[PDB]
This record gives sequence, structure tokens and C-alpha cells, in this order.
Amino acid sequence: PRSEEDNELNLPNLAAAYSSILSSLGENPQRQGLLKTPWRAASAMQFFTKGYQETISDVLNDAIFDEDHDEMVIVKDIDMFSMCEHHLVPFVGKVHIGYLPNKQVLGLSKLARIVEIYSRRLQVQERLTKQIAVAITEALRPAGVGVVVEATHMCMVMRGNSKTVTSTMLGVFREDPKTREEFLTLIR
Amino acid sequence: PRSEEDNELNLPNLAAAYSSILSSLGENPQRQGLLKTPWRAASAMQFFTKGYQETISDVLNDAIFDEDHDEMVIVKDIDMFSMCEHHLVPFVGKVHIGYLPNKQVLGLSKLARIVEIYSRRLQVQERLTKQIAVAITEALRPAGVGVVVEATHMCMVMRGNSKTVTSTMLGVFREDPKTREEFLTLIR
Amino acid sequence: RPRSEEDNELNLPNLAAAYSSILSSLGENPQRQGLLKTPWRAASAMQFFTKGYQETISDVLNDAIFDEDHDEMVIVKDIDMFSMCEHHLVPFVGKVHIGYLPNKQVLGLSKLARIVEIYSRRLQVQERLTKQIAVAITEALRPAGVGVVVEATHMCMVMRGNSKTVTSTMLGVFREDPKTREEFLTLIR
Amino acid sequence: PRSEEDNELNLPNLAAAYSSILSSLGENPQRQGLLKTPWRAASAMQFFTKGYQETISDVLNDAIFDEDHDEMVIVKDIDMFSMCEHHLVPFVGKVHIGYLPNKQVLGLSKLARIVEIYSRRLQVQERLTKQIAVAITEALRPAGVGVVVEATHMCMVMRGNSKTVTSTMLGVFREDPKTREEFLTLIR
Amino acid sequence: RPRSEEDNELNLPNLAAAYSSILSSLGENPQRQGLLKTPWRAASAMQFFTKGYQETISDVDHDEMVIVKDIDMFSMCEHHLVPFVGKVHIGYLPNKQVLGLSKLARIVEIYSRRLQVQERLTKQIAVAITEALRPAGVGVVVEATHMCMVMRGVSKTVTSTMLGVFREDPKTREEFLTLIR
Amino acid sequence: PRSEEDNELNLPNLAAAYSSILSSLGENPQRQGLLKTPWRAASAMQFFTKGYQETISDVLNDAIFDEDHDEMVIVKDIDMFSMCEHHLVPFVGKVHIGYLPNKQVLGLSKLARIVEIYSRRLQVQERLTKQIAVAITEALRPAGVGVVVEATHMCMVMRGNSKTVTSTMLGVFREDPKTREEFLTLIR
Amino acid sequence: RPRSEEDNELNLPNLAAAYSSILSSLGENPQRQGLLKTPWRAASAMQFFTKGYQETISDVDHDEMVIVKDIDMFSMCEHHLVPFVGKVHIGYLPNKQVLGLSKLARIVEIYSRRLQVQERLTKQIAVAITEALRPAGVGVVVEATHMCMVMRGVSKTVTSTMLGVFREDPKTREEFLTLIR
Amino acid sequence: PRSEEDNELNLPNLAAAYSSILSSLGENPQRQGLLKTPWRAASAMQFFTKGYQETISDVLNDAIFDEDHDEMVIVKDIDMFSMCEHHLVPFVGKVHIGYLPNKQVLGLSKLARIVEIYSRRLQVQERLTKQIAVAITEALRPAGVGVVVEATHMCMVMRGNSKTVTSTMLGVFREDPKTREEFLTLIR
Amino acid sequence: RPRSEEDNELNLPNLAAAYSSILSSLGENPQRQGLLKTPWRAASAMQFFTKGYQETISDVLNDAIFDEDHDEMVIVKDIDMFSMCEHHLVPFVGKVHIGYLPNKQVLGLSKLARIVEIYSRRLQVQERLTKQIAVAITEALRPAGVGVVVEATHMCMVMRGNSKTVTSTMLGVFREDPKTREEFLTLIR
Amino acid sequence: PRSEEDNELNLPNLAAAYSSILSSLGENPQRQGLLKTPWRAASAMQFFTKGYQETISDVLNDAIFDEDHDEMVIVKDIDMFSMCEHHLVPFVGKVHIGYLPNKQVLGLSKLARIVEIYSRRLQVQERLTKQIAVAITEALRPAGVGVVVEATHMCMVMRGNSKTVTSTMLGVFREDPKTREEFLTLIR
Ligand SMILES: [Zn+2]
Ligand SMILES: [Zn+2]
Ligand SMILES: [Zn+2]
Ligand SMILES: [Zn+2]
Ligand SMILES: [Zn+2]
Ligand SMILES: [Zn+2]
Ligand SMILES: [Zn+2]
Ligand SMILES: [Zn+2]
Ligand SMILES: [Zn+2]
Ligand SMILES: [Zn+2]
Repeated sequence: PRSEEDNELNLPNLAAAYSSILSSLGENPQRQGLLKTPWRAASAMQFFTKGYQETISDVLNDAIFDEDHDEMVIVKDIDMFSMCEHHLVPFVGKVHIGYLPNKQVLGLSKLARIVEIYSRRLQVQERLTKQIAVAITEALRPAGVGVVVEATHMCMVMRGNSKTVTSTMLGVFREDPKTREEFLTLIR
Repeated sequence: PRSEEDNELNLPNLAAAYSSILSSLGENPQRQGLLKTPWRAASAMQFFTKGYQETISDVLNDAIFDEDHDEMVIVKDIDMFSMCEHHLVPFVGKVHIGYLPNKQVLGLSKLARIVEIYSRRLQVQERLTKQIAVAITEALRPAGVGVVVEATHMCMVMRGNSKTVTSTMLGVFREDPKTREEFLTLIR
Repeated sequence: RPRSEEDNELNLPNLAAAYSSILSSLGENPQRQGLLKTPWRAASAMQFFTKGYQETISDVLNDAIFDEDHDEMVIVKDIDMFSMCEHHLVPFVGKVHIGYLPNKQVLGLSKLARIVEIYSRRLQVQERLTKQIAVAITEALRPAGVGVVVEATHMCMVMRGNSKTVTSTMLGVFREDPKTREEFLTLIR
Repeated sequence: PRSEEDNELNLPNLAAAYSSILSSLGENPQRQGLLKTPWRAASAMQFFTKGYQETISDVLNDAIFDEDHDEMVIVKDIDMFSMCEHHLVPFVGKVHIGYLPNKQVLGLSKLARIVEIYSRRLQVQERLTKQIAVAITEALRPAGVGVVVEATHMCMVMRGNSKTVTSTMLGVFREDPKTREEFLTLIR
Repeated sequence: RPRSEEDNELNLPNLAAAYSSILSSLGENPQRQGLLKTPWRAASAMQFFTKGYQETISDVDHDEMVIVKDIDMFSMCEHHLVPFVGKVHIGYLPNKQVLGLSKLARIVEIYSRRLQVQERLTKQIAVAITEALRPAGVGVVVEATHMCMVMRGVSKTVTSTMLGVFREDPKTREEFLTLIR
Repeated sequence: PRSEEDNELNLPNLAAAYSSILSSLGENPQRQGLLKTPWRAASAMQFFTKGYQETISDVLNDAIFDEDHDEMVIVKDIDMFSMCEHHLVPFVGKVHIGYLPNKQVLGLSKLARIVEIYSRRLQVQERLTKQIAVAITEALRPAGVGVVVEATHMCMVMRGNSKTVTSTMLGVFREDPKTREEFLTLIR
Repeated sequence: RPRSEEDNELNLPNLAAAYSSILSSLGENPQRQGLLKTPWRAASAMQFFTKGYQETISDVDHDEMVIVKDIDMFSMCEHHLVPFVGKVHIGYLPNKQVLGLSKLARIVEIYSRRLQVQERLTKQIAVAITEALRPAGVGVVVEATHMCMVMRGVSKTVTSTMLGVFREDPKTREEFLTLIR
Repeated sequence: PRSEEDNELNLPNLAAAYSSILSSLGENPQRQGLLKTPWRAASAMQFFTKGYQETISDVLNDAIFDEDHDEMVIVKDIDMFSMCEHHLVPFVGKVHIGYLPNKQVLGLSKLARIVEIYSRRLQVQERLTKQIAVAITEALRPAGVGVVVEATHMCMVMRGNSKTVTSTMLGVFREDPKTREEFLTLIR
Repeated sequence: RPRSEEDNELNLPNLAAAYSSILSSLGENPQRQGLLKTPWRAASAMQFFTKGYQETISDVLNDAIFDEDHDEMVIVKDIDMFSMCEHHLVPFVGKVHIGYLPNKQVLGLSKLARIVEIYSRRLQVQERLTKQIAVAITEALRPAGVGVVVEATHMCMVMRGNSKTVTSTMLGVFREDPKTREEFLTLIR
Repeated sequence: PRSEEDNELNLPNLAAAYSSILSSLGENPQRQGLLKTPWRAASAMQFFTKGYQETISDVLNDAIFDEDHDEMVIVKDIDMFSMCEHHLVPFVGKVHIGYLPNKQVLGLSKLARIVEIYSRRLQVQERLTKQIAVAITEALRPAGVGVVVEATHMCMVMRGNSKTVTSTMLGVFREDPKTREEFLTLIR
């Protein structure tokens, strides 16, 4: 994964590229709000991709056991902020996670941490959705997991708004349609 | 102003800077969705700053005369999409324009064209608001003009949403408070 | 003279002929199933959208009911309005909010709606339609004041990529007394 | 397809017909507001039918490939503006697209260009709905596609608002009712 | 004298006879199942809609503004005999005399259940409260949907009567109009 | 059907009956506000029952189109204004029509004319709902048709508000419950 | 036999006497201005809230599902004598017999204006409709806010009675529950 | 004030009166649902009037803070549940309190206890509003205080819904209209 | 044994002592005006937030009203719930939706609310609070089935940067019959 | 200010006190769910009061300069999460900031950092409101500043929701009532 040493070393390279963009756009990088912009844009881009620094394995250290709880757990409206890999323009929305545990439940804070690791990268919504559902499956080994991501893509909102919904259903969520209906009803 | 010849000439320079950013972020620019990204991001950035190509003077050729109309004209909820100059991150919202004419009214399409010229640039919301109000004042010479811009800045929404409202009041809109009250009530 | 049904009957084939020419000039086949009756359908639709030319404001004015001892503000809000943009021939639809302070003369609700219909069903500019409604009421009732607010969505710019246009005409006490104007704008919300 | 040479050549024909329409309606085409109307209404009509200039095959040449993703992708609330072919009066609304890919996904911007090519023509809502569904099927070869179009027809809004809903279901969207239920729930 | 139950009994066959004539004049068959009891049902409905004629208003340091908003109102248009329904918002500044909430609602019912003009219904309620309490001021706002124009293709008519301090002090009027929202 | 000759001949009869009603209610028909009421009420009642003048048979010509579409078409929120046949008091609301065509479609304006023909009469909501559904079935011969009418009855709103919903399901709408579920979901 | 106006006249002083005792037992002064007429006013209000006892239900190819939703309901909790207000949604599939809208509302009024349990009020209305029309099925849904627990710090209690085809056919029940939304 | 000893002693008296009410209404007090009702109603009525047990004077200690703030403090949407003194029927709603302090502030919990003391009694909304405003004035000696109570009276909602708004303005709230406007705007 | 008022009186100074230590460990001055009574105020607030320990589910169960001939679903939705996160000692507030199909035994509305209060006023995990409410109702009424849905906002993650947590326990016919479960989830909306 | 060395040193003290609180409340600190709670509640409390670690002077070193802009800037709906200093229970809401600059504007991210430094401390809403207003005044030296804070206090939400509104007006916001009216209208 990416490190703080890498970030320190690559910051002047990113600032050099951002200053070249300011020049190529027909702007004077030696003006009022454009003086510190090569560095500010570089630091913003490093923050938007800080998920590369994290590994899902080290975060996973919280699979708390449940006593006789064979019931569906849902965490809806988790704020998600990601970067489109095709155009390098943000896409912002919400993630709705649902699962049927098998003696192990994940902490609420840790569920939102999985969303953060994957969303803070150059992404495609379809991949971010599957990554979140696969991490949960591998962390808890549940009966099933359902992930629904609804986001507004700026790369087409700035072009002339429409929401993109992607859903990954695994285990009992994809096989039992009565379980899937319950999940989709409860996330409303 | 910027030209299509300039855009053709600077596109490979922008693509060279975007590919360097992909490399500096810890990504392989020779992969699936990252192959055409240096060019796609460069073309998106040229589109987001296409207002530099336009001049407010050539657009201004539509000051249609009015017969005995000394009444307030408002065009509210004009979609506005701009780029923050400090971080190079979008900021998206609406512009509400209002004016009291002096024998000359501007076409609705031309009012939204003023918003487009100024918004499609590296901006500060405060400047974009004043630029829109000054262009209208210089185009129509009215009794007064009021511009209210409400936008969501991604450079702070991606950091953890809050709307930023900036308002420029000129002429009778800044002097007569009864006129200003009417405008702010009608834009709701 | 206003437009008549005899004029409409006589000009319908001329409008259909022009619409058939438009279909061809746009690169369409006017002989295809869906376009066969279109020159006539578009012509009849355009005649309906401009039927306000057939009406006269003076002849609609016939019953100004004498509700004397009424020195209080009357408002008719959310009157549906459908008009045609005179610059591009594209619709613009919205609502008209009318308000007035009578001078021992009130106008019937149906007659206020007929004023909106006469002026809106024409090739218009929102600013003119607003003033025309306001002036018609002033001339019909001779009130203390009248306020007209028109909020409409112009398709000629919504089809180009979405913004309400608000125009307001204040006459008499509505124009002069700001406390009267504040009451009107609050009540139309 | 229609070209810019065709548009330049047919503009005076359209302006001549529009001038005739102003006269046939009982208007004075020499009055201030109507002077440039034959040309303005001609250029507006050319813009409303600019989809004739575009070809679907040339636009559909950029389909992204994603493996192990047999999950439903939805793009809802896509703004749509079309022309009624029976009366030449607009009909505006939203398009909701949904599909189950077969190792091939379409870019969000390209989905919006399919809606634009077909909607910017003299249409019937039923045809526009099928055209979009077919364009997606041809571009991706997916398991199934669903298109729902909700529009307000100015023909029966200017006559005294009622929404018209048309839906085209293809492949697994048509056959599996559990897939169709999920799509219709998610577009709400 | 106000209308009585003796008059309602005596005039019911007259109203039923007129409604029988209306069904025929409209091109309907008054002998069909759904129209058989209609001359009597319409007559009794019209008597109920105008039952306010039977009633008489004469029968029906804590000085702070009192407001009773969203009082349901159902009246009949006197020009076309078509209903108009809405809400009444009443406000007043007392002078050591307040009115019961049920009695304020009875004033609205007495005047609304008659052949009306919205402007008159608004003034009649404001005058009744002024005469009952002798307050510093009273404000009445009526917002109604007239079916005689909604059935013709079109939403709300607002009429307001301001008396006393409500009419004179604009700061009092602003407070009232803000609070009824 | 009723004619304009009949309306001219019966207007004084209706005015005579309305004048008698004013007297029977204890009003003075000579007062300013009631003088023209016998004629105004008579003309209003003739307008509310103008559907008697129209014939359903004279509406099918130059209305039925040919689609080649087996997909569901819905026209929701059609404003409906009718008169209660029991008390002669209005009942106003919305009609939602849906159908699965069989190589025959119906123009949107003609669907609205079916609602107007039947609603502008002395009605019972149950009958108005069935009459619309039968008219569409006879005009198009479709796979199925569904009609839902939701109206507020003034004859009980004036007595102390409550919406009445009546639904007629024919063909595949009546038999296939999965089709009926889709229709009822889409009209929301 | 049902309650009569003779019983309302005879029992009013008994109820007023009991309400006089309640004011004193609560620690109030029944002679203060606001409480003077309260023993009689509370007694008459309680008689009105239970006026359904006076009424008797026995007195009060177009076979498609008919629904009357959002019928206003105002009842009294029989456990604590505290009101509970809400809405009744009625639905039925007729068998060549339909009921007038006003008569459906009168069924709700007869049973709601009594000392009730929501579960019973729901079943009584469903049974009355079944006995009046003999339909294919009937569905009654009552959603009410109980003041006896809202005044204690807490929003809606939903009770549903499904009879005939509404109980048996789940596709019919789904349609009804969808349409009442 | 009323005590727990008084409540214990008067509970059988209230139960006796409630049993008499059940009989006077034509009910059988021996039926299952009514058996414990004389005691349940008695305990409910004692709870609804528990404000008699409290004293306003015993609430000011360990409650008044010292701020050095001359800015307006507002506590809106305080749930209020009271009993009509004319009919013994509840009236429920919200209290909105506002004040301009004079070097003396009041704890949020103690403001809510003032509302509870006065509301839990046989009341008239006008009195409850003034009693709260006077209690705050006497506790803090502020520049001004404003109390707005909006409640639904069941004694008229059960008769056929309508909100009653009462407002008491004291000090600068009564005198300065610009202060009163700010308060009424902020409580919305 | 459950917690008592004698226990609360005895442990209040111990809780106040611990809270005073927390103020110091956080870098605050416990002698400043606003913090003087805080060790006692926080201690009393924490005792109130955990007052459910003082209650017993068996003793609250005393009136299972015999509403026989009721083979229909009873729902009590939007019951306000306020609880304490056992992991971080931070509140989590929301609503509880309860539903059940009785077997000639119904529970009073007030008693259903008392079950929610007993379990919620403790150091909890939403999953446990949901199952505890469900099991208490099953044991009190022996019904055909019971459904409990709890939707709450956890401050321990809203204060960290905003998401509702929904937990549902389905027992008996609610768990087995999917048509019953669909009806319950539709009616709680 | 507080440091990371202080946090490391005081964590076992806080954990020891939290372990004592679990015992004093009648809980078994050895049960699964409570085992790591002394440390988790200690770290949560340290996060809720991390504003003590920050200094306002070090953050306020980046104020942008804009000339000829004497127009009002507003940042509304800034999420705020604070701790009640009387009971140590959270209070969450929104901050609405407004100001009239004097050739000096503050970055949107820096306005949000002022809210964070002061809100992440044991507070009283009245103080937090004044602190933010003062921090802006000191950083920009503007014509005037307005701060409105709306929060829900868990002290009186867990006890039986009412919002608390506090407003601090400085400079022209305090003196000119027409400026104050505009600000309060725009934050709605
Ligand atoms: Zn993109
Ligand atoms: Zn920025
Ligand atoms: Zn135009
Ligand atoms: Zn058409
Ligand atoms: Zn009328
Ligand atoms: Zn009727
Ligand atoms: Zn009760
Ligand atoms: Zn009362
Ligand atoms: Zn936690
Ligand atoms: Zn507190």
C-alpha cells in the first residue's frame, strides 16, 4: 500500500503537474488564488486517493460474536465520496449495506471504514460496490450481504441531475428473493 | 480570449500532466480505465474552463426594448457549474438573477449565457456573483440588479453538506430595501 | 377586428401547407404513418394556442359586481397559465397570482381567469402578458391598486439545458405602499 | 444522417414557412417581437431535431469491460426533452435505464448520448422508449435491459398535469419478474 | 325571522319537484335506479348546505393576541350554486373579553352554510367577533377553492378583513399573517 | 346524444327550476347577487353534464395508431371532475389508465377525451371507472386494461377530507397479478 | 335497548356531580371562573363522545374493488377514558351489492363514538359491512394515535381486519394495502 | 402544592367518581375491559394534573447561569401536553420560548420544567402562555421574553384539525417590533 | 436482583468522583463555574440513561388483556427509543416498530412501550435490544408471530462524520410466512 | 493546548475512571460487550474534546484578499457536533455563518475549521456561538458577522425533539437591521 514517505516524495511531482495544467489552461500561475493552487490541488488529490494507503486486512480486527442473533443488520445512508477513474472528476453519494450474520457481527464504525478504504481511490461505481460486499463477506462469513450505492457523477452533471444506482447481492441476498425484498424495503 | 487552435495545441500538454498525476498517485496509467484517462481528464478540464474562450462583448447583442415596463424581472434557479480556483475541485449550484429595467430587457437565453461565460472558469463564488451582476449592469443600464448564487463546494463536502450563498446588489437593489425584500421573497 | 372562426377555417390549409414544408425542410418524410395528419394537427394546435386573438377584453368585461363596503384585499393565486414564446414559438407554462384592493367594484373569479386566458393564448413575452393582465383589471374595476405576479417555465431554454421566470407588475397602492405589497407577496406563498 | 450543410441550406426554407405561419395566425410579422422570429423558430426547431444529424453506430464505439460483475446497473432521472410527432409540441420528462451486464458496461456519458440522439427527433414516447432499450442491447449484449420514460406532454397540458409512463423490458428484465421488481423499486 | 324546521318540512317537496324537473331538463331519465331518490336527496343536501339561515348570531391581565387557524370552511357560491371549500384563520387582540374556541367555530358555520360571496363571508365573521368581544382588533383570512372554476379547468382565492388595531397597526398585522402560516 | 338545440331550448326550464330552488331555500331571488343566478346555475349544470352531448363511438376515428409494441402504456393523473348522481354535488379527482396493447395504440388526447365524455355526467365513481375501461377495451382490443379513479366526494366533505378509490381490471390486468402489481406501482 | 335522549337528560346531573367530585379530588377549586360550568360541560362532552351507544347498526356487472380511505375517526379508550384519534381505511369486493359512502361513514361513527379498544372498533366495522352487503371480502385498517400514551411521552397504532377474499387471496390483500397508501 | 399523600388519599375518591361516570354513560362497569378503568382513569387524571404538585419557586435554584451575553436565546418545539379546564379534554402542541438575557441565562432542562409545571394542570392556552412568560421574567429579569404556544384542542377536533396559536410578548419583545420579527422568524 | 434507589444513592458519589477525574484527565479545570456541578449532573444523567437495570420484565407483565376472536395483526409503530452504546458510552436514538399476530392474548399499548423502555435504558447493542423486545413479547403473549424493527442514529459514528442503523427480529409466523412479513413491513411505512 | 503526549499519558486515567463508572452503574465490566469499553469510551471522549489540542491563531494564517467586494458571504448548514459541559452528553446541529467583508474573505475550509476547534470541546451553545463569531471577526476584520446555531441537546431529547437556537450578531449585522433581515432570510 501507499505510505506517508511516498506522499511526501510525490507531492512536488503532483504540484509540478498541476502548475503545468494551470499554464496549459490559459491562466497565470503567479496570480492571487493560483499561487498555492499547485500544492493545494496536489494535497486534495492525495486525500481523495488515501484509500490506497490502507489495507482491508489491518482494518479487519473487529468481528464481535452474537448470542442467538440470526437477524438482518442494515446500515443505510453511509456518506460516500469517490473519484471517477475515467475523467478524474468526483462522484458523491450514499452506501446502504445489509447482512444476515453467522455468529459474527461487524462494528458500525468498521463498516463505514470499509466504505472509506475503497471509495477514496480512482474508481468505477460498479467496482466500489462489489469491493464493499466482498470485504464484508470475507470479514464475517455471513449467510448473505447486500450493498447498494447511489451516487451523483459530476463528470456528466457538469455536462448538463441523474443518480446512478449499483447493487451487489451475495449469498442469501441473491438466492432468497424474500430476503432481498426485505433489504430493499428497509433501505427506503 | 482562448481559441480552438490553443485548445488543440495544449491538449497533449494537459494529457502529459494528467498521466504524471496518475503515476504520482500510485496507479499504473497502462491499465483498464486509466489508458484514455490523461486525454479524457484534459478534455474535461478544457470544457470546464471553456468560458475563457468567450467574451461578454460578442455575446451581448440582445437588449430588446420594452413598452412602458418599469417592473422587476427575475430568472431564478439557473443551473451553474464552476471550478474552485484554490483546489481545482468543482462547485455546483444555482444563480438567481433579478433586475429593474430602464427601457431595455435582456433575453432569457442571453442571461443564462452570462452565467455560463463566467462560471466555466477557475473561480471564487464571490467573483462569479459580482461578474454576473456587472455584465448585466453594463448590458442593460438598468435601475438595479440583484444576483444570488447558492453552491455546494466539493472541496469541503469531500472533506466531511453545506451550501455557500453569495449576493451582489447593485443600483436600486442595494439602495431601496423594499425592492431588495421583494427580490429575496420572489426567489424563494 | 379580432380573429374569427371564418378566418380560422380559411387559414387552416395555409398553416397545414407551411407545416408540411417544415417537415420536409427538417429532413423528415411527411408521407410516413405518424406524420400524415401532422400538418393539420400542428396547424389546429397552433390555432388553439393563439385563440386569445379571437377574444376582446372589452366584450368579456360585462359583470363588475357591486361589492361595496369592501375596502379589503382580494387575491386569486395559482391561476394556471399556458402561453407561446413569441421569439421561438415554443410554449411557456406557469401560474398567475392576481391581487387587488377594490374601490366599491369587484370582479368575478371566472372573469379574472378569462383575462388571463385572453392574453396568454397569444404569441407573448412574459413581461407583456403580466402588464396586460394588470392593466385590464385596472381599467375594469378602477381599484386602489392591483398586483400581478407571473411565474413560468420557458421551454425555449428548458429544452436547451431549467429555470422559473418571475415577472411582477404593481399598480396604484400596490406600487406606492410597500406595506400593501409585502402583504400581497406573503399571501401568494 | 442530417449534416451542417443541410441545416445551412434548409434554414431559409424553415424561416419562409415560419413567416407564413405568423401571417396565417393573424399576426403582423413586422412587429418588434416577431421580426427575427422566422429565423429563431427555424433554428429552435433544428436544435429540437438535431438527433437526426447523429448516428448511433459512430457514438457506440466505447464500451468499458468489467469481469465478475453480474450485478444490476441503473441510471435514473436522466432529463429528456422531445418533440411530439403528431402535433409538433414538446414533451419533457425523465428516462430511467437499468441493465444486467455480460462482462460489458457502458459509460454514463454514453448512456446519456443514447437518450439525446433518440429524444432530439419527432417522436412517439413508445418509440423513444424502445429505441433507447435497443441501442443499449446492441452496444453491450447484456443479460437484460429496462427503460422507463415519464414525460409531460404539452399537447394535453396546454389543453387543460398528467404524466405518461412507457416501459420497455428486454432479456432477463422481461422474463425474470424478480429482476423487474428490483429495477422498478430502485428507480423510485 | 330565521329559517325553521317547519319550513324545511314544507319546502322539501317543492325542492324535490324542482330537482325532478332539472334531471329531465338535463336529458336524464329520472326513473333509472341511481336517479330515483335523487330529487329528495339533492333537496335535503341543499337544505343542509344552507342551514346557516336557520341560525342567528345573536343566539351564539390576559390581553395577548389569540389566533385560531385552519378552521375548515364549506360554503355555496351564490352566483352558480356550486360549492367552495377552504379554511378560515381568525385572530384577535382582546379587551378583557375572549371567546370560546367552539363559539368561534360556530360563527364560521352560521355564515358559511349559506349562498355566499367569499368577500362577504370574511367580513361577516370579522364583524360578528367585533360585536361579540369589543376587542382592540380582529383579523379574518379566508382561503378557498371555488368549484365553479376548478370544474371549468382551473386553485385558491384569499380574502382578508382587518379591523381595529389589525387594520391600523401594521406591526400587529405582520405578526398575525406570520403566525397563520 | 344531447344537442346544442336541446341546450338552447332547456336553458329557460333549468333557470325556472333554479329560481324556484332559491325561493324554496328562503332566499330573495331579486337581490343583486341572485338576479342572474337561475341562468348561471343552469349554464353551469349544462357544462357539468356536457358529456351527454358526446358519443364514445364518434371518438375512435382518426385516433387509433399502430405500434407493434407489447409493452405497458400508462397515463396517470388525468384530472377528472364529475357530478354525484345521488345528491347532485361534485366529486373531483384523478384517473390513472394503463394498458398492454395488441398491435393497436391510442392517442393520449383521445384517452383524455374518454375520461371527459363519461365524467361530465350524473355519475357513480364505480360506473365511471368501468365505462372508461370498457371504452378502451372496445377501442383497442388489448391484452389488458386497468383503470384507477381516486376522487374526493363533496357530498360527504361538505358534511365533515376522505378519498374514494375504485379500480377496474380487465384482461391480463385482472388475471396476471404480476402485471397488476407493476401497474399499481407505476401509478404512484 | 340503545341509549336515548331521555337517558341523556336524566343522567346529565349525575355526570355533572361526578365531575364536580373529580375537580375537588384533583386539588382544584370548582368555584373559580374557568371551572364553574366545567361539571356540566365535561358531562355533555362525555355524552357526545359516547353517542354511538344511542345508535343501532340495524337502522343504518359492477363488481370491482371499492375503497374509502382516510375516514376521520375519533374514539375513547375504554381502559383510561382518554381519546384516541385516527383514520379508517375500508375496502371491499362487492357481490351485486354496494354501500353508499355516507352509510360507510355512519358505520365508523356508530362504533367509534363509544368506550373502545382499537382492535374491537376495527372488527365491528368489518363485520357490519359483511352483514350489510354479503360481499366477496372486506378489509378494514385503522391507524390511530392514543392520547393515553402520547400524553405520557410517546405515534401510531395500526390494526387490520381481513374477511372473505381479503383474508384468503393474498393478491387481493396486496392490492388493498397498496391502494390505501 | 399537591403531595403524594394527597394522591394516595384521593385515588379511591377519583375511582369512585369514574365508576359512577361509567354507569351514568350506560356502560356495564363489571365487564372485563372496564373492571380496572375507574382506577386507570383516576391514575391517568392524577398524572395529567401532576403540575399542581410542583412549585415554580422550587425550580429556580441550581438552574440560573451567568453568561455575559446580550444575544437572543430560543428554545423551540417544546412538546406540551395539557388538559382543557372547560371540558376536561386534552390539548396538545408545542411551546416556543425566546428571550434576551440581562447577564443571567437559564438551563435548557429548567425551561422545559417550567412548561411541564404549568401545562400539567386544568388550563386555558392563554393562561399557560402567560404563566410561562411570567415565570421566565421573574427568574431571569431579562430585556425581553416571548412565548408562543400552538396546540390542537381535542374538545373541538373530536367534534369535527384546527391549531390554536397564543403568544405573550414581554419587555423588548413587546416594545421593539424588529426583535419580535426576528423571534417569530427563527421559531419557523 | 435489579438495581434499587438505595444502590443509586450509594453509588452517586462514586460516579461523581469518576466524572471529576475525567474532567481533569481531559485537560479541563473542574473548579470553573460551568463544571462545578458537572460530576454530579453527569452521574445523575448516566443513572437515568441506565434506569432500565432497576426494572424487571416479569414485574411489568401483569395485564395481558383477553381480546379473543382477534386473529388479526396488531402494530405499534414509531415508539421513541433512546439508548446507550455499550462500546463507547455514547447515545443512540431512534424508533421501534412492533407487530404481532395474537393467539387470544393481546398486550396493552402502555405495556408494549414499557418493554421498550426497560431494555433501551441500559448499555446496549441495537441487535440485542431488538431481540430482547421481541422475546419479551413472545414470552408475554405466546402469539402466532412477532416482528420488531429498530431504526436508530448512532452518535458514536454521527459525531465521527451520519447513517441510520436498522435491525429486525422476526419470530413465529413473521419469520416463516413471507406474506405476513411483507404486510408488516408495508404497514410500518 | 492539549498534545498527543498528553492524550497518551491520560488515556489509562480515563480508562480507569470509565471502568469505575461501569461498576458504579451496576454492570459487569468483564462481559464481552464491556471488556474494551473503558478504553473505547476514553478514546471517544478524547476525540469529542480534540478542539482543546488546536489553537485558533495557528489555523488563522490563510485569509484570501478580494477588492471591490462589499457583498455578503454566507456558509449555511455546517454540521456541528459538540459536548454539553453540564452533563457530558452530546448536542448536535448546524452552524450558519454570514459576513460582510472589508477587502478580506476567509476560505470555506478555514470557516469549517473554526466551527470544529470550538465545537469539539465541553461547551454551552451560547459560548460556542460567540466563539465562532469572534474567531471570524479576528481573522478578517469585517464590516459585520452573524452566527446562528441550531442544535438538538441530547440532555432533553433522552429525557422526552426541541431545537435550541442561539444567534450572535456583530458589527453591521448587529447595528443595521436591514442587513440582519437579509442574513436570516438567506439562511432559510
Ligand atoms: Zn467520469
Ligand atoms: Zn476549494
Ligand atoms: Zn423563447
Ligand atoms: Zn401530441
Ligand atoms: Zn360561482
Ligand atoms: Zn353523493
Ligand atoms: Zn388508554
Ligand atoms: Zn374545551
Ligand atoms: Zn459505539
Ligand atoms: Zn445539558
